[PDB]
Parts: sequence; C-alpha cells; structure tokens
Amino acid sequence: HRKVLRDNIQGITKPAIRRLARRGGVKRISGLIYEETRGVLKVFLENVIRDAVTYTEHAKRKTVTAMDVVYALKRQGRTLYGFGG
Amino acid sequence: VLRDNIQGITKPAIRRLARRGGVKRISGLIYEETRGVLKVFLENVIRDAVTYTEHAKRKTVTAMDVVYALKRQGRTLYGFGG
Amino acid sequence: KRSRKESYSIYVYKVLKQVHPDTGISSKAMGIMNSFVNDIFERIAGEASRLAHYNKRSTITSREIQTAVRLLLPGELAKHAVSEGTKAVTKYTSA
Amino acid sequence: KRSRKESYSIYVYKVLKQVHPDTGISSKAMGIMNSFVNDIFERIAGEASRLAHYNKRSTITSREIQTAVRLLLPGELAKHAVSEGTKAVTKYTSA
Amino acid sequence: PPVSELITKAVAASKERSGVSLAALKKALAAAGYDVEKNNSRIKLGLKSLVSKGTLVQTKGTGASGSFKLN
Amino acid sequence: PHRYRPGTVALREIRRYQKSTELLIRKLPFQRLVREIAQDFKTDLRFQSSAVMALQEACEAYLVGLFEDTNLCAIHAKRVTIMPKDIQLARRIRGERA
Amino acid sequence: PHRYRPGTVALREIRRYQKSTELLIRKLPFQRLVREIAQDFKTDLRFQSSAVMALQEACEAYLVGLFEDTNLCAIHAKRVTIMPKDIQLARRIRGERA
Amino acid sequence: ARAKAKTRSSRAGLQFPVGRVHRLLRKGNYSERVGAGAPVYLAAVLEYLTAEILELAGNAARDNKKTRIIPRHLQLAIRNDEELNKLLGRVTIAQGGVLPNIQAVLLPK
Amino acid sequence: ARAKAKTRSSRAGLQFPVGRVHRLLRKGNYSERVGAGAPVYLAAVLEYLTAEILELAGNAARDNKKTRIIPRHLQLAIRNDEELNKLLGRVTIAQGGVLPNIQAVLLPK
DNA sequence: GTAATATTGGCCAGCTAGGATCACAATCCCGGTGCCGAGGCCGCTCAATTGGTCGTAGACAGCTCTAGCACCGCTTAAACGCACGTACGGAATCCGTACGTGCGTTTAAGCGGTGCTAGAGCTGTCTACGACCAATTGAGCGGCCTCGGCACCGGGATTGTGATCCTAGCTGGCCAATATTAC
DNA sequence: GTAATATTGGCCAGCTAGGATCACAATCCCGGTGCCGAGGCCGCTCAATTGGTCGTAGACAGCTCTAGCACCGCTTAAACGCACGTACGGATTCCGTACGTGCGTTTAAGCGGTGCTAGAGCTGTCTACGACCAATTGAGCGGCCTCGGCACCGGGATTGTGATCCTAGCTGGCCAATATTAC
Repeated sequence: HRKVLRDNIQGITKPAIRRLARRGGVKRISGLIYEETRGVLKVFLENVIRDAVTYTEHAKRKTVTAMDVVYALKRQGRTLYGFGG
Repeated sequence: VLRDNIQGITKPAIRRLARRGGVKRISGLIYEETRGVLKVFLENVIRDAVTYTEHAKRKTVTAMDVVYALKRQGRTLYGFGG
Repeated sequence: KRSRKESYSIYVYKVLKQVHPDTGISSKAMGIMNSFVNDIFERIAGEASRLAHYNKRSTITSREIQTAVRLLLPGELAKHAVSEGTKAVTKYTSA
Repeated sequence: KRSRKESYSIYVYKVLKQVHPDTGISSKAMGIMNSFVNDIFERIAGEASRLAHYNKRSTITSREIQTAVRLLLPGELAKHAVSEGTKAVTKYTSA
Repeated sequence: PPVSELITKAVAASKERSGVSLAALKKALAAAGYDVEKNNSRIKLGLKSLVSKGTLVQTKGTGASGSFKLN
Repeated sequence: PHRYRPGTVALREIRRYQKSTELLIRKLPFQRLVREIAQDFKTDLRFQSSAVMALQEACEAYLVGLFEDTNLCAIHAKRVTIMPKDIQLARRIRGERA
Repeated sequence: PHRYRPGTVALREIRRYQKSTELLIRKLPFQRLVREIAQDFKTDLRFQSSAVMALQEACEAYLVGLFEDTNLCAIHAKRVTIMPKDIQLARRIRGERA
Repeated sequence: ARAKAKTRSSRAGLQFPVGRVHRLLRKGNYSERVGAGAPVYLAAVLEYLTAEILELAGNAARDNKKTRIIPRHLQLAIRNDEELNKLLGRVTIAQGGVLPNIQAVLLPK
Repeated sequence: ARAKAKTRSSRAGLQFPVGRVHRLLRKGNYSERVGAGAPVYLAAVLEYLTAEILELAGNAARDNKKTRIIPRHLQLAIRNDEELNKLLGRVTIAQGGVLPNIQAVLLPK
C-alpha cells in the first residue's frame, strides 16, 4: 500500500533539465549544473510541500488539494493563477 | 523651489556607502548610476508616503507614513514606531 | 444535488464581448481570469482595509478604495483606472 | 490631558531580566523590540485569520495559532516555539 | 643548467609557419626538468634578449607573448 | 556526412521550447519525487492530481526564472557557459539562502 | 616620504565603516533632496524630522544591500572593480525594473 | 408600491457585479462596516483591469492568428506590457511559458 | 463574593500580557470571534521570540564588552543567527549596520 | 704527435630573492570625568477580570460517492551511452590609464539660538449613512445541446545552414628605373 | 666623369577572402477533417433589491500649542581639485577538453482500462464556548528623581604596513685549461 519511493531525485533526468534550462534561454551548460539544480529543486519542493502539508493538516484532511498548494505558494509570495486561486 | 540637489549625494558619500557595503575599488561611472538608482527608490517611497498622507486628509508626512510606505514595499523598517 | 462555486466568468465574457465581439475565451483562460480578478481584488481590498485601520478609520469608503487603487497600480494604469472609477461612482451617486 | 501610546516595553524588560539579569536595554533598542514584537504579531495574526477563512472556519483558536506558528517559523525555532506554547496552553487550561 | 641554452634547444624542436608558441617553450623546458615555476622572469629575459640578438626571432605577439622562430 | 555545428540546433530548440507551453518535467518521476518529499513530513499522504500538477507547473516556472537570472549572470561574466557558481550567485542575490 | 599602497587604507576604512553605525549621508543635502522629490508630487509639503531620518536610514540600508549584491557580481566576474554594468545586473536580478 | 428592479451595476453602468463585491467586502471580514461607494468604485477598478488585460490578450492572439485567447496569450499580454508586468511581476501564469527572449551575445556571428 | 484577582498571564505563568493580546486580536478585526487559548498561545510565542533575540543580543553585547544591548547588538544577533536571519531576512534594522564581512579574494596576499 | 692558441671552465663581480630590520602611523587599551538616559517611585486611570446569560459555531456521527490509488499491457518517444570533434574557458602576458592616495584650499554642514506661524491633535455637535429586517424577484447556476475553431496531417513551398567554387585584392619576387661606390 | 652594382617602384603570380552557388533539414503553409469545448437555452434558487428604523461614525468648527520652518553666525570637517603612480582591466594568444551533436540501444512514461475504497464532502444534533454586560480593581502610564554606564580625552602600548638593507645564490665575464689548430 505505502511504497518506499526513495532515491527518486535522479528521476529529474539530465535532458529534462536541458529542456527547462533551454526554456530559460541558456545555450551551453556545464555538466555540474545538473546536481546543483537537483539540490535547488529538492530545497524548493521541501519548502513548498512543508507549507502545503501544513495547510492540509490544519483542515484535518489527509489529502493535499490544489487549493492547499496554491495557498502555500501564495504564502511564499509566489502566487499561481489557474488552479482555483 | 529646489533644483539639482541630487548632486548633494556627493562622491565621498557614495564612496562611504559602498565601503559599508564591502566595496574596495570603484569606477567613476558608479556615481551617476547610483544617483539614478537612488532617485528611483526615493520617488517610489515618497509617492507612497505622500499618498498615505493625502488619504488621511493630512498635510504633513509623518514617520509612520514613511514606515508604512516601506512596509508596503516589503522593506519594513523597525525603530521608528512602526 | 445543488453545489455552487464562485466565479466571475459571465462578467468576464460580458467585458470581452464589449471589447472584442469576434473573439472567444477558453475555459482554461476563464479560470485564469477568475483567479486574476480574485487576486487583484484580494490585494486591493486588503490594502484598503489595512489602510483604514492604519488611519484609525473603521470604514472602507470611496476614499479608501481610491488611495488603494492609486497605491497599487503604477502610473498610467492608475491614472486611467482612477478616472473611470470616479466617473462611475459619480454616475451611481447621481442615480 | 490623556494620550495613549502602546508598547511592550515593560514585558520586554521582564523577559530580559529573566534571561540576563545583569544586562540593560537602550531606549532605542526597546523601540526596536516593540516594533519587532508588533511585526511578528502582525504576521502571525494575519496568517491565522487568513487561514481560518481559507479553511471556511470563522474562529481563531489554538489550532489556527499552532499552524501559523509552525508555518512562519523555520525548523528548530518552530519546534521549540510550538513546544513551549503547547506547554503554556496546557497549564492555562489546567488552571 | 644555465638558461638561454635550453631555450635554443626548445625552439629548435619545431617548424611552424607562425612560429613556436610560448606555451610550447614552457612545456619543453619543463620536460627538460627546469624550474620554470620560479625562474619565469629569468626565462622571459633570456628569450627576449635572445630574439633581440636575432639568434631567435619573435613572429607573433610581442615580448614573450606570442610566437618565435629560429634565425 | 552532415553535422550541425555546435550551438545551432541548440538555438533552434530554444526557439522551439519558448514557442511551446507543454510541461517539460516527465509526469510520473515528478509525482513520485513529490511523494518522496511529502513522505518525510508525514506518511500515508494522498495527493489529488490537480495538486501534483500544480507543484509541477510551479517548479517549472521557478526553475525557468532562476535560469533566466543565471543566464544573465553567466553573460555578465562574458561566459556563454553556465556553471554552478552562477546558480549560487543568482540564488544568493534573489535573497534565498544559498 | 610615506605612501600606503593602494587598497590598504581602503580595507582599513572598510573595517571601520562596518564597525560603525553613524548615518553616512550628509543630513542637510539628503533632506533638501527629499524635498526636491516630494515637491514633484505635491507642493508645500512639510516633513517631520523623524520622517526624513527614516528615509535616510532606509536609503542607506537599501544601497548597502545593493552594494553587497553588486560586489558579489563583480567578484564573480573575477574583477575587483565594480562598474555600472554590475549595478544594472544586480538590480535586474533583484527583480526591480532596470 | 415596489419600484422596477434596477441592479446597482446598471445604476453604475457596469457589467461587474456590485452586489457580489459588496457581499465579498462585508463577508470577507475586511471591515465591520462598508460604505456605499466602495463596492461601486471597486467593481469599476476590477473592470478596468480585466478590460486592459483582455484587450492586450486579444491583440496577442489575433497577432498569432488565433481567434480565441488562451493562457499563452495572457502570458504574452502580461509580459509584453511594462506596467502590467510590473503589477503581476512576481506572478506565475499557468501554461504561460516565457517570452521569446534570446540574449544577443548567444546568437552566432 | 469576588475571587482574588489572577491575571491570565499569571494563570499561564508568563510575563507577556494576555489581556492586551486578546484585545488586539479582537480589535484588529482579524476575526469576529476569538477562542480562549489563542491569545495564551500567541503570547507564549511572542515570549519565545523575544527571549531568543534578547539572549543572542546580550551575548553579542557582552562579547563586545558592552553591558547594555544597543541596536548594533540586535543586528549582530539577528544576522549571526541563521534561522532568525531567515525570519527577519527581508528586514532592515535601525542603526544596525552590517556584519563585518570581507570577501576573501579582497584581502591582499 | 706535441705545443700554442683559442675556446671553455673556474673564479670573481654584479644582480636578484628571501629574510630580517627599522620607521611610523593607525588602532587599541587604559584611566578619569562629567553627562544624561535607564531605572526606580508615586499616583491616577481604565482595561482586565468575574460571574452570569444566551446564542450558535462547530465537534461529531453517519452516509454518498468522487476521486485517488493500484495494477496490466502495448507503444512508441525519450533517455542513455558512446564516438568524434570543435568552440569554449581559462591560464599567461602585456599595456594604458583610471582610480586610489595624499595634499592644500574651499564650502557648507552642523550647532545653537531666536522667532513665527501654520497645522497637528483634540473635543463637542449633529446627522447622513449603513447595518439590519422582511418581503420580493430575477440573475446566475447547472444541465443539455450544438457546431465551428482548431489540432493534425499530408503534401508542397520557403527558409536557414554548412560546404564548395570562383573572382578578386593584397603581398612578394624580379625586372625597370634610379642613386651610390669604384676606377 | 662614367659604369656596375645595388636600391626602389611596378607587374605578374600566388595566397588568402569574400561572394556566389548548391543541397539538405527545418519551418511553415494551404487545405481537409472531426471533434470536442465554447457558447447558447431552460426553470430553478437564493442573493440582490427595496423600504424603513436606529444609532452611531464621522464630518465639521474651534482651540491649543507642538513642532516645523526660516534665518543668522561660527567653526570646522568634509568636499573638492589637482598631482602622481601603481594595479587593475582588458585585449591577445594559445591550449586542452568539456560540451555538443549525431548514431543505436534501452527504458519507462503514457495511455487506456479495470477494480477498490479511503476519504472528501454534506447533513443533523447539540453543547461547549465565546460574546456581552455591569461592577470591580489593580496593572500600567505619565511625571519626577537619581545615579551609574559610557563617550571623550589623553598617554602609553600594540599592530600592521611599507621601506630599507643584508646575504646567498646564480649568471655573466676574464684568465687559465683544454680542445682545437699549427707546427
């Protein structure tokens, strides 16, 4: 029922980072960017998911709804429109 | 009326600010750029302060108006009674 | 059963048909406009409420709205928004 | 006549004498501490109120405070603040 | 070994249409086992004087910069 | 024999991925990763699909803006290549701890 | 004849102005400047002294933080000197229009 | 004995709902009391922002030969307008993408 | 017929005022109603933050041989603590100055 | 082949790097001192407390059913790994000059002291306005239906890139026209 | 004074560039298709409206006096301008290799599908809890006094920096020894 989903950060693969970066306009990328970005991403996610699970727990719910995520981002001053804000 | 006192933020004053910021060597163009930057900042802060003032039907800008102007700008200033 | 959610969609569609009679709006975009309007509303209303208490004023009035609008919107946007809003309140007061 | 300014100064002085009996406080720093307490207050109270409405709850209770504290303070600060606060509310409930 | 005798042997190591680079002289003299680390300025004067004699020639750059040839 | 010189196809794919809007992170790895992160704070947590999609949309916007600032830092160095030092600087200046 | 080599007295004064707290902008020029800015929005405006002192206090903190970020940008370039390009970059990355 | 119904928005010559905004200022617990002109002024302000946005977005879509605006068009309208990009600068738009923006130095010579 | 006065803060074993905070949550019109444990918990939280700050600031002042804390000491306490510098990171302190921070490359060799 | 000379090696002089030392000035440390702000005391006030009432917000149980989760099996598309190679970053060098440093001269900031007014802040009156309630009603919601915009595709048309060929401009060597040296 | 050699300018030839040409991939475009989401219609409901009452927030007027402004004069630290020089930025070159690009190979995402059910979401009950109130009262505020912390001053001490000299080492040159040349 509850899988142990460890070691997954490497699932954000090198080409996925390539295409996001490319969407950001960068042309040439050093091979060390990948680990740095994975670390950045784990940090960002940690903060967002902490805030979201908190907003969830308060409701006594055991499911994190999208309203919880948009409130968490909005709380971090990164408001996101289109998901029921 | 007052005019061209933006030069009042003199070269050594910019030098000392930078130094408080950890700056060691400075190119001579920094001075005009920083005067412009500073002019931008103030015109936003003062716009917000005079607005808060006008709203209170008041004709003097209190320190509390300045605090709230910065606090809106997300640069809350302690020490002034805020 | 009857379940009611809140949106601005029809109002947005009205505005759109006032400005672009020959243009459509995807329900994805109408969910962003709805979120758009609610976020701008939350900022303005929060600033107006916040400003009234910071002025020891217990009521939100046209003044409180006028300075929050003037305060949030930058420059040419504020000048026109303020202008049409004053026009509208005048018309409403006259009515 | 009668003019009233609000502060936390004496409470700050009490806390200070509890932690550093042999230390003083500048009036300038007590105006900073007063502003600091009011700022932290405003953040926490705004988040708790804002949360309750976002949860369709009309009341601020220990739960709303607990989640706002847990939200705003990061890590080891939150864990200890939460801990002492729970201890204090328990004592108050017992009394 | 005294300098100005290994630099000749180093520049003698190649024919290049725009001369042997300074990086080559560094690598060659290191391969001769010389303390190019500490004697760098001595090396620069030996080279510049020896091209100034015309025994060598400098053909791109200036000074120790660029590239060099035999007479 | 045909081989585009380095940097050309990169520019084409730049034009492409800027013209486009598709989510760029693969969906299942990102969902599993999200579950990884949430698992640390509490176990047996359930996610609506819209919520995971929101995390993904937000992550993509955050990293894209970060790469914008990073590319600006790299260009300022007069270096076309980005390196991690650029990321730590872009983040430190954004004010986030780094 | 005595002359400190360039950069030494600068570091001394760095240690100094970081140990210190005195306001760095001269008070009267800054007050007159503030009046120049306010005059554009409305005429005959009166300032409490505490209010002008607040503007000065805030400007010094803002420029100091800006110079922190700018010096980081300059050092990233591997250039000890700061130049205006550093300022436009630091500001553009702070997100303020520049 | 009862006058013909005349919606406050029609009394103001608007499309945005005055009653709904009125409700939301009172039921938002913003203030215990709300003046009468506040909801009118506010609805007009929201009207102006939505009309500005929709004008720009429709321009972007017609420019892209799309007869219907979609989120990318909103992202274009926003990011191509200076004062809006200032107002919504800290904002992330769903499915918006990014402006086409290649820094000049990156183009080959 | 009237019990001996016992302040809520003494009923909680605190120094911060429970009545004043209670008043502020009700008067600030945050919510129409306020539970009973909320002001207690909040006063305790404000207590913990002020005690943490004052501990660190007093340490800084004694470190600087200063028997009395002044704003520079607060700036030192804040900026030298990681989690506080995180909480008050966007904050500018009056007369605070800056941490002594010279980047290594700037020192001569 | 042997000895003298001319080339090279050994000794001496000159130059440099590292180490040591001195000069000197910025900082620190220490006493004393006088100022004045922190801190305590007193009295007065109003906000906190107590106890009682009353209404209702929300805790709680119970039920519906949506939506989340889990597993399965094909189908590609994407990820991966590797070969090859070139554009890039980065080290090294050098040069010109822009800024730091320091000095002497000028300016105006700062103090402080005086005088004046406008505006900050408060109080009291009184009233327009908004909350509230009850009755009314139609705009907005969800559900159904429907059809045109649009995604996709298949097949041409247009463009961009990378590589090659030719005409051309520039530079070098020899010849033509001209100065320099020898007879 | 005259001629041969050498010197200098021009031409032909060769090398390198720039322009033109080609061939392929990517982009786009034009047109057809269906498909599904946008847009319209329907009878429902609660929210909007209307009208009337109460009271109270706030507009308004008037008074006070704080404090903001203006102005003068002096002293002096800070600003300014200039001279001077070093270290820096930046241009140049070169090199190695990390990236990029293009193959084949592998993986797992994605899709569609089925099955299961926890848990979201709503409803009803009811009571604990919080608002409100009057009467009570003591903590907290303002005013006043004070005395110890500390900023300043001056002398002595320490540290840091730049400048200088000394010594060992090495390189370059002369004389003597050896290798080469001559006898």
